[PDB]
Parts: sequence; structure tokens; C-alpha cells
Amino acid sequence: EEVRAVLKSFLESVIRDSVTYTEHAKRKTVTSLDVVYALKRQG
DNA sequence: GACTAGGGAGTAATCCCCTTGGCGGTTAAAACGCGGGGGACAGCGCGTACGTGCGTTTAAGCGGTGCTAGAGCTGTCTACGACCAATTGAGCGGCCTCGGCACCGGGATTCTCCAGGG
Repeated sequence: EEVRAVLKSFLESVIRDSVTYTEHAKRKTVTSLDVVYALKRQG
């Protein structure tokens, strides 16, 4: 249950950043560059 | 044309305020030490909550398919942004307050310890 909580607290952000990338991409399809760009900001 | 008179600069003396070192006096913070006690931790017991073996199924990968709506590039124009300065006012550079902040006292209030009995 705890690891379920931590994944719910991690993946929602690592897909919300991709959502913002799609918003600032005029693009309905997630691509590798956009998702990796939104992802690497974690560290 | 020859020499005369006066004042700010050239030379110089006065003042004098400004600091370099060392040394002594004195308060505050840091430095050191003890009695004792509360925090750290061993020894241990256990139970119950997982560590593990095996039966019996749903499900991701498998193997393939038929396309379908969103993504990349091809012109093309045109609304707009980076190119001089006048401006003139939005705002900063320097000064002068009295007020909120600084901070401590008298007191009410509150937080804590004990040796006993209750």
C-alpha cells in the first residue's frame, strides 16, 4: 500500500509534466523528446 | 618710451586634526570539573506475521490483421518587431524630521519540585 501511495505521488507528476509539454506542443500525441524533456527536470 | 602700482599665484610657514603602534583596566563569554542521575542498551520470550512449498486458474506476450485520424513538410502572405531620437515625466540622489522600535521595570500569571501524609 505504501509503494502504491508513492507511485501515486510520483507518476502523476511525471505524467503531468508531459501533459504540460503536450499543452506547449500543440500536439495531441506524446513524443519521446517531449516526455523526456518534461521528465528530466526531476533532478 | 621708462618706470609704477596692485593682486592672485608661487613659495612657504602654521595649524592642527588624524591616526600608527604599545599597554593597562574591566566586564563577558568561554573553559573546566563534580554528584548524580536518567538514557542506552544487553538478555530474553514470544507470537504471529510473514517466508516458503504446492494446487488452480486469468492474463501479457504471443502471432497476426485491417485499416484511420493525427503528425511532418510543401508554399505563401502579412501582421508585426527591431532598426533612429524629442521628449518629459517616473523616479532616483541627498537631507530632516518625530514616531515605532529597543528594551527594561512592577505585577499578574503561570510552570515546575518536594516531602510528606492521604
